[PDB]
Amino acid sequence: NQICLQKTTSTILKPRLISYTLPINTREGVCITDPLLAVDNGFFAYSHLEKIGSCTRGIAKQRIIGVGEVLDRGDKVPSMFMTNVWTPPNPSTIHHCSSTYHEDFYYTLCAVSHVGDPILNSTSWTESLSLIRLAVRPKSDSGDYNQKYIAITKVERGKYDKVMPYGPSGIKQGDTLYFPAVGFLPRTEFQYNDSNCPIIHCKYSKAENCRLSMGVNSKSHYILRSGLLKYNLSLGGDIILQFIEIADNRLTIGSPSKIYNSLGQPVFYQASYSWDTMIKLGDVDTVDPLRVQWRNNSVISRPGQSQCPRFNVCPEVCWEGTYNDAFLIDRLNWVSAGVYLNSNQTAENPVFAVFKDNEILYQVPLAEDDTNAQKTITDCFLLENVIWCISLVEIYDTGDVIRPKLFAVKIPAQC
Amino acid sequence: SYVLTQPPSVSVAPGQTARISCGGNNIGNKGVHWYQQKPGQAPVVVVYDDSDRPSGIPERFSGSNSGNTATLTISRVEAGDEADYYCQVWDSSSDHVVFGGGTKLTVLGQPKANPTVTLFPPSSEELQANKATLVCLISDFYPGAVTVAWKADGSPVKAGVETTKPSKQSNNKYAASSYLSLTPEQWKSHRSYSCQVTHEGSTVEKTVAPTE
Amino acid sequence: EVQLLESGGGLIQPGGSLRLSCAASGFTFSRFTMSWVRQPPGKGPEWVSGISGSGGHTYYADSVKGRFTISRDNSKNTLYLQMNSLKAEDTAVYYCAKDGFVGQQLMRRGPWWFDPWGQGTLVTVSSASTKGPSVFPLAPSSGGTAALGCLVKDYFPEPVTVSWNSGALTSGVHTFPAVLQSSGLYSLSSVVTVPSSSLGTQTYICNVNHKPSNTKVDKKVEPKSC
Ligand SMILES: *[C@@H]1O[C@H](CO)[C@@H](O)[C@H](O)[C@H]1NC(C)=O
Ligand SMILES: *[C@@H]1O[C@H](CO)[C@@H](O)[C@H](O)[C@H]1NC(C)=O
Ligand SMILES: *[C@@H]1O[C@H](CO)[C@@H](O)[C@H](O)[C@H]1NC(C)=O
Ligand SMILES: *[C@@H]1O[C@H](CO)[C@@H](O)[C@H](O)[C@H]1NC(C)=O
Ligand SMILES: [Cl-]
Ligand SMILES: [Zn+2]
Repeated sequence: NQICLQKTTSTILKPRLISYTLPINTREGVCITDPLLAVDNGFFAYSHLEKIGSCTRGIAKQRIIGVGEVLDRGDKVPSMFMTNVWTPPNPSTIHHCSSTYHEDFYYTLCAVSHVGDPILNSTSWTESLSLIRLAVRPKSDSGDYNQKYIAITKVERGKYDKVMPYGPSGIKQGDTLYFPAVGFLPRTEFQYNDSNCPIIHCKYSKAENCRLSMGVNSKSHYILRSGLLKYNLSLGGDIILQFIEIADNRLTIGSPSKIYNSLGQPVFYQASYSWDTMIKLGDVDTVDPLRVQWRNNSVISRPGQSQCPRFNVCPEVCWEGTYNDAFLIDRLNWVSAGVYLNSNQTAENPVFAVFKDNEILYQVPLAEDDTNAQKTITDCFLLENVIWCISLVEIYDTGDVIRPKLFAVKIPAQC
Repeated sequence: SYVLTQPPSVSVAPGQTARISCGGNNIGNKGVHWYQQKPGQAPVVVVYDDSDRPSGIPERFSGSNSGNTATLTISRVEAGDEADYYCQVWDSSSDHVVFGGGTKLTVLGQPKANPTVTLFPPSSEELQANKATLVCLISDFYPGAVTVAWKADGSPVKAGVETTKPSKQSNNKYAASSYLSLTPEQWKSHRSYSCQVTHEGSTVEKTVAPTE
Repeated sequence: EVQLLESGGGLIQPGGSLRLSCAASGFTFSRFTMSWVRQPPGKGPEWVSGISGSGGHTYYADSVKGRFTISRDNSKNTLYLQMNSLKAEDTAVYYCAKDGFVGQQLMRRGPWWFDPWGQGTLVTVSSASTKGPSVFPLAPSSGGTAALGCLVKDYFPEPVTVSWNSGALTSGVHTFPAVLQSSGLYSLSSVVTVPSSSLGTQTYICNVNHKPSNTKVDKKVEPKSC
């Protein structure tokens, strides 16, 4: 665990394209969307949605959930080699999948909906959850070992009407799985004190802005609160799903999140989907109840719109932003690696960066200044004894399929 | 700072289908919007986010964006569609809203009509006030666009020229005027002055001489 | 329906200051980003400045930064533009413009577009003071017709009015729209096409009236003697 700890404008990062080993075929009017990436213990999980036509309004063609091994492909660069792919029969009904690795399998928790994205149709969505277990090293003659699908029926939600997985990847603790999740709570039941919304140095802010922006709109029936979905494998019997709400310290609207293992401890990231646009990440103080020691990070934010653009800090009623997580690679110096979008109000210009709380040590663009890019997911790991990070980046091809790309970036030990 | 480039003029006949261009470097990396501006009115959005159509806008107005050029094609074009069309994007390298120069869409409800040109030299009263103004009057041309070039003898002059925008006359044809402002010494220093009006590829020329 | 009503335009010398207002109705004013878009005469529109619904963020074009201020009173549903140290190139029609997007999206392909626009308010930055015209004759000497006229030169502001023989002559009269010169003064000509037969038997006088300066000039247009 040696990395360069000195800032430099030199380009010491050499990103490698590693999408060659994944089944992301390119065609005329095929769009690949809703991606997922997880990397754990030399294995990985991946998913996307193949659409025909519009990337946002198009018809669903195929959803894939696949796992496999991350291996040195032959030139000391890691790459993802799929071993086990599952395909659901109705690809338009599967939403918000989240993968967690545990003892030889990847557990992907998905939402089932026939009304579209539950976030954008909260009241019409009838809560329906399921789980698909994929073995990272398949066996012949094994029955349900390679693939197992289970519908979830025992759900403990607490005070929330509905719960749902909400993020790319989760973490295991012993034999209990934890998934990034969100609880739908009606506004009427939401306990929040206006005096707590920090407008002190915000001349144009109003006390009500925090409470209003906990839903996708001010008059939304529900507010969204992020949290965890808990599944204890040692219990057995009929599976029980348990929602754990996140603590109210630095509370923002429920947004896609990630809880992950780094150097032996759980770390959390939450997408900034409203007015608090500085990156939200940090070590988990307690898993249950869920409390995060958010970093006071002053250098990384996310693109928004005109009401809460990049670097906005003062409370407004806005539902804007992108998911751009970061991965802690050094807890002693609290250094992280991730891709951010270098644009104030549009999703473009992706830049892979290694940074502390108040300083970007080094970084490198992943495309041209103008290239469109939305979601990015970064997971880091050891390959032999070398530190690598793998970054999934949604990228738009001006010429052509608009699809995710995969980059491997080696983190230098020296400067 | 980002630059949007549009063709200055586009012509069709009534009910013909027209195509207007908005060019920018890698303009597929940006969301393009289109506005229509009829004379004497404020602009009106007809396309937003490359291809989306605002409610209240006829379906014949369609937008698309690819590579280095966005296109606003209008089918079943009509005399009401004669307006200026502007494309517009957001430049995230400058945090600026950028407009194109505009495209005059002309649909011709009239056969081509060449302008009548009359050239007036400076009068003696104005000359006695130590001033000199050449008056070139352009009338009865359709469609309503001309280009005026002045010449001192056979040599071009481009300073001291002011030309008006065309205005529609009461007979639905157009009129314009151009003024060449000269000092008395540069009026007398040449043998002849000419105003050349070019309308639809053809040029009409009128000449005046300082020596009466 | 959504209405945007601009006011405050007028005439001002370079280096002066004007304040524009825009009255908004038909929508919740504080939830939308508002902008000023200007159009110089004979050119396309140019984005000047914008402001978020709360006013927490203000945005300016480089050509305008440091001189103009965008602000907004949400209790009055009013958008403002304080233009200071005005230059001649600021002369234009200034529009109120409302962000046209409504809905819930996390990101927008085009985060700034306008629907609708106001009808605009005109701003003229000019050094021109009120001046009466100098009226010069355009002597006649094309078929069987002659062209004679009057040159109404270096006047400000518009309009002027031209008649021939105290309104007795209306046929064949063509009064051309004025040109705006470097100086900021206007010039126009009016020409009558007459039979050359009538040059020796009918008199032609143009009547030029410029009410702003209370100027009335009558000019007899006679054939020159070469
Ligand atoms: C949202 O749910 C409603 C059910 O009342 C229905 O219109 C449809 O399933 C959904 N609409 C959209 C636009 O997704
Ligand atoms: C999971 O269940 C077992 C009982 O089989 C219990 O001993 C253990 O503490 C539980 N773990 C969690 C995290 O709840
Ligand atoms: C961030 O700052 C707050 C307020 O000073 C503090 O309570 C919190 O512990 C800080 N977080 C870290 C990780 O230092
Ligand atoms: C983005 O916003 C910051 C302030 O939040 C500003 O300093 C920067 O210039 C903006 N970027 C662009 C390209 O205008
Ligand atoms: Cl509204
Ligand atoms: Zn000369």
